[PDB]
Amino acid sequence: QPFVNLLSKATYWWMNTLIISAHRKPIDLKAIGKLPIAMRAVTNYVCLKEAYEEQKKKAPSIWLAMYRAFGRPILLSSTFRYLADLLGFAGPLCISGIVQRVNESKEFLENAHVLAVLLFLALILQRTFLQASYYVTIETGINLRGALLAMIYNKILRLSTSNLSMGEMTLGQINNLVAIETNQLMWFLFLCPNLWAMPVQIIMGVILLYNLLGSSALVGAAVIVLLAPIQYFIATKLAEAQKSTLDYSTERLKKTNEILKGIKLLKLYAWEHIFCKSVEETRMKELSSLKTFALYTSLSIFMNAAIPIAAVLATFVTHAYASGNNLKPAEAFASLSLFHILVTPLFLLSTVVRFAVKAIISVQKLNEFLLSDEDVAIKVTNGYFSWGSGLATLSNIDIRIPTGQLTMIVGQVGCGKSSLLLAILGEMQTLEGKVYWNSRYSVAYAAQKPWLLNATVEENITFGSSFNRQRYKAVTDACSLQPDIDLLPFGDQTEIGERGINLSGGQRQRICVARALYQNTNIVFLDDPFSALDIHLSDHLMQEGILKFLQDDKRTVVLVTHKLQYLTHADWIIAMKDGSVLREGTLKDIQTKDVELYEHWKTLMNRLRTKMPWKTCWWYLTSGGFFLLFLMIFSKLLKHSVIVAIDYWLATWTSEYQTFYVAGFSILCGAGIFLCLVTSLTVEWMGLTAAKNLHHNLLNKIILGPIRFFDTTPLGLILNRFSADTNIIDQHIPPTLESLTRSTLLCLSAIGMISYATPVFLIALAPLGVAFYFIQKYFRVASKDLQELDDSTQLPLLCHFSETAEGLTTIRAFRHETRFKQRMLELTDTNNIAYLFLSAANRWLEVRTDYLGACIVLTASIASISSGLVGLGLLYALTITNYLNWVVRNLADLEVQMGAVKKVNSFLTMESENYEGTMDPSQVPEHWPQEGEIKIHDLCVRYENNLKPVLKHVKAYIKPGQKVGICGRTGSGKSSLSLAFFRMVDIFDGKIVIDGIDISKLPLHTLRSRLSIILQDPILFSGSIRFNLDPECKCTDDRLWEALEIAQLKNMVKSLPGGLDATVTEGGENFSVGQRQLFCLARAFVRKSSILIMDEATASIDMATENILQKVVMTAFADRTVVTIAHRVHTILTADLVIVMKRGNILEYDTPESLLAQEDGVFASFVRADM
Ligand SMILES: CCOc1cc(CC(=O)N[C@@H](CC(C)C)c2ccccc2N2CCCCC2)ccc1C(=O)O
Ligand SMILES: Nc1ncnc2c1ncn2[C@@H]1O[C@H](COP(=O)(O)OP(=O)(O)OP(=O)(O)O)[C@@H](O)[C@H]1O
Ligand SMILES: Nc1ncnc2c1ncn2[C@@H]1O[C@H](COP(=O)(O)OP(=O)(O)O)[C@@H](O)[C@H]1O
Ligand SMILES: [Mg+2]
Ligand SMILES: [Mg+2]
Repeated sequence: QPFVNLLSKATYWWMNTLIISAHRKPIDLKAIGKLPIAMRAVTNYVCLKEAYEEQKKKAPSIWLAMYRAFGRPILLSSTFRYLADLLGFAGPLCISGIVQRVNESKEFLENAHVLAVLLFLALILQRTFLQASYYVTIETGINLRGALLAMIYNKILRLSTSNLSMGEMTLGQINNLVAIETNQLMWFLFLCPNLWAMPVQIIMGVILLYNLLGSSALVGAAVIVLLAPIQYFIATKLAEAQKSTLDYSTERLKKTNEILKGIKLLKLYAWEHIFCKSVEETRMKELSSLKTFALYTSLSIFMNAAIPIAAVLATFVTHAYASGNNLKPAEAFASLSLFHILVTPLFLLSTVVRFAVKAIISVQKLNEFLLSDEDVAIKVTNGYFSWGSGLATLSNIDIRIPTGQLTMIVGQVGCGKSSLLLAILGEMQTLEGKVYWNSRYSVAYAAQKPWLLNATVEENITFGSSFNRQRYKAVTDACSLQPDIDLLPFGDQTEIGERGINLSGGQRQRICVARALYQNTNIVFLDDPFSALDIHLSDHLMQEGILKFLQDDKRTVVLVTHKLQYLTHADWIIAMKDGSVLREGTLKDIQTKDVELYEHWKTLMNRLRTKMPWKTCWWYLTSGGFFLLFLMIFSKLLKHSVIVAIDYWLATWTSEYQTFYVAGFSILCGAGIFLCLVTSLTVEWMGLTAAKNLHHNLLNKIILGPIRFFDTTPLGLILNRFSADTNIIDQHIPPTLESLTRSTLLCLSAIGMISYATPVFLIALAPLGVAFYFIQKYFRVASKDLQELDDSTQLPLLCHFSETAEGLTTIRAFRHETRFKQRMLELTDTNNIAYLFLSAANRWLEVRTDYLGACIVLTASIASISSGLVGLGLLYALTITNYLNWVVRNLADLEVQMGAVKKVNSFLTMESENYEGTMDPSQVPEHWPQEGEIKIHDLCVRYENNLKPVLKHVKAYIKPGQKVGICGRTGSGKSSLSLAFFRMVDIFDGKIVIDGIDISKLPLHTLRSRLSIILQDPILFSGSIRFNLDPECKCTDDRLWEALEIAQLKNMVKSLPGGLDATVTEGGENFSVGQRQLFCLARAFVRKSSILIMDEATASIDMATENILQKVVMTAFADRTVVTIAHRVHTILTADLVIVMKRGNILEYDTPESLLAQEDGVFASFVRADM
């Protein structure tokens, strides 16, 4: 009975139920059993950590720990591999025996049928052992992958966060370790038994070949063995080319992500075309590298499929012209079978050695990484904290935060404000002075830089807490997100953060503040919650979010803002400057003790089944051009015909049992070499052409789309169309298609030859055909499904790792390390289950196909028994066993990847906007905004069809060169009205007349080129400062410098390294918010347009900076007309005409003095609120 369990485990019957069935119902993690307690990431991690700790006590090297953790399975797998290899070497011997016995006490052992039965049994045993080895090694490799992921995740949680240690590039290295390093180490562990087996297989094969064919065997073995060093050389060249391609791909991906993450600015500036051209240039560089890589892949395939032919040629010619006897058929076919046996190990030994080198470097990298550095609410005495480099960033720190009372700390930009919080949390290094709390309890913390979980908004706000409707609603209302969440595609469940629907900086800050408030933890550390928020939003938030909501819960609050106007509410105040606290006390106490501090603060105030998708497959094939497809298919057909002809020529030559045969064989070998060369070249060329043709139009169409598409569709899918799908099309498909074609042709040729040799074989072909059809049918669905699960469950794993390495401070301030560890384990287990069952399906198919092939070998042999043709048939029967499962697996992979091609193709057909317009090209003036006049008539605007009109028949006219400022409550249509001039939002009724031309009829690019707009949150694109100032590069440097002076950034630019070409980090992160805003103003200036639209430009600007910016703008653009959306009404007091928007209506339209004249005026009330 237990032998039945052993057979079930050897034949992977334990998964037949989930393969034969579960094609009707898709395979889901519910269907797949949870991982056995033995293989869970927890157990593997504890084992590997125990081994590593034993080593560390002995000291530690990761290799010895890995051995002590996963030796026994690897020894078992190597034993299985050796048994499989030895049994497999019984093929050629059996063929030789059968052939010799045919056509005319150990007598029984010589009987032909006995040899046939022995061959069949040996084949089934070899395949069973080989697949058992594969599965044991795969299982051990996946266990190791789980352990390593858990280990590096624990290290990530225990990181240091100092910029000396972590800096900014370290996150990239951490993501690399989680993604590529661990996978490469896992794959080395997958393939390691090859290092044990392949050299021994080569040795045994060459020994048998010598025993069969004297010195000719030595000659052939030398020629063949020359295939290992050549393969290693070509593999090195391929690795170099693929590293270059990877670098160019990462560059292109960063450029694309920048383009489609700030698409609104590009479209408004009409820069989309320039950035797309730059991305296309990077694509051309990537395609040059990819063409080199494809050329070397073609040469690798050529060598793989040719050097064996040259070796056979040398062996047999040397035997013919050296060996006295002729070529007995048995010897010839045994030699051919041995060469077929040795072709795979030699072509793969170079790959396993390269994998071993990559694993050694990966383990060195991991070893390097693991050593990376690591009434009174709170009391600090003689605090002295350092970031790690030994320099005392904070000195003489002594604070006392009252419990249950609001505390605010104030200082200059860069006065040890944000660092003090991290020091309190322990992230900093405590040189001297202990910190004593009421060991620490969880403390809610909203980092200065907002951090967002990729999960939905509801999850981010809740953040692992007991979802309570009342508290959730109260927080969301206090945070002013109730209408903003409704705006997003899903009211309460839309994706957020990287790889989700992008949000404005204000929205991110609001989400983070909501998360901090929602938690029940008593201590709360808020760091610049108002920086991104508008003035109205901040006022609303503090009026009740801080003063009411928190005080209702009697929670200690530590708010870090430079907005002094709210100091009146502070119960305790701490002044920090130059890393030292000026004083700590109440407002009145501080003022009495420090009159100078009060004066400084006042001055600062200044006041069901899915079939194979043939259609997409055919479209991909024809993408290269019908001629290229015809050349590929015809060349492959001719190549395989010539190879079969070589084998048949050998068969006839043996049956003859000489100079006339030598010449024929040599000529056919030459033809085979040439046709292999041609076939490889053509297939790779078709692959390259298809990749280029798809990607070019893909990117062009995506950029040409409409804004709402980016507004709703998550950025994850859009950027996945370029990151993974294009990678698949460029690299994975062409190889898979080539493998499929070659394997199908070889299988068909073998079937044909076997049938020709023994036409009776066709009788047994039918049951074998049916069995193969059923195996193909069931596997091609089970695989597809399991790969779907693997990818869909591997996305969240890397998302979790990335979002953990990001915002360590939040994780360790909430003290939610354990919960995140548990989630990491629960995700890595799921991913490993999916991958493990994918490999189990592969083993299932391989074993069933190997038994099918063993049946084929048995039937072909039995037919042959009842003179060289028998040997030829047996040889091809043996090769069918090798090639059948590869046909099936390549077909499955081709289907899966053509799915990605289909996705890209569907994205290739998308809506757009009528850039052409209708106005006469000659009609437009040379300088259209010459006068700058603006006139409107009953304008009506709606963001999307069937939605509520944002603007309600607003009618307005601006005289040339006038200056008008617009204000109003949030969601009153200010931003939409500003964007109206650019037709970023559809207009139902009314029109906008500028310079006597209705914009509606103008070409979109022409309209959006001659207008200058400054968004609320400034975004600056990576590249040179010149590039940001004018990508078209059509401005003399003098204009750039004049603009920089106008922006007041001339001094900073001069201080820049290159001055005029200083490097700019992605998104303008290099500079400050004020510097970025000034640079955006300069960007607007260079356009030399007469109309400027400032949509809440100075939201993050300070009072003095805002005033100086406004005055310099007015002086510089005195002639030009400007429309400004006022962040604060006080900024637009000196305006020619004032407009206030309320619920999409311009209630007030008159001069600022006239508007202020009205009693209880809305604007007048706003001014009082600001004051
Ligand atoms: C994730 C599973 O991956 C496997 C992993 C294994 C373990 C293994 O010794 N591979 C040998 C192949 C054998 C036939 C020589 C090998 C060696 C060098 C380079 C690639 C490869 N192989 C890479 C995978 C498939 C192509 C040849 C077996 C089989 C598989 C499999 O696909 O089922
Ligand atoms: N994590 C860090 N890595 C490297 N240098 C740091 C780090 N944190 C602080 N510093 C340096 O130590 C000093 C203290 O920073 P401080 O607390 O003043 O930042 P902050 O000005 O409060 O934050 P922000 O300017 O974003 O409001 C600064 O001069 C800063 O450059
Ligand atoms: N992308 C969008 N899709 C649909 N409606 C939008 C979109 N953006 C804004 N709105 C709607 O337009 C109104 C005004 O928004 P907006 O002009 O952006 O802010 P403001 O009120 O500051 O002008 C809001 O009530 C909002 O619901
Ligand atoms: Mg800060
Ligand atoms: Mg707005």
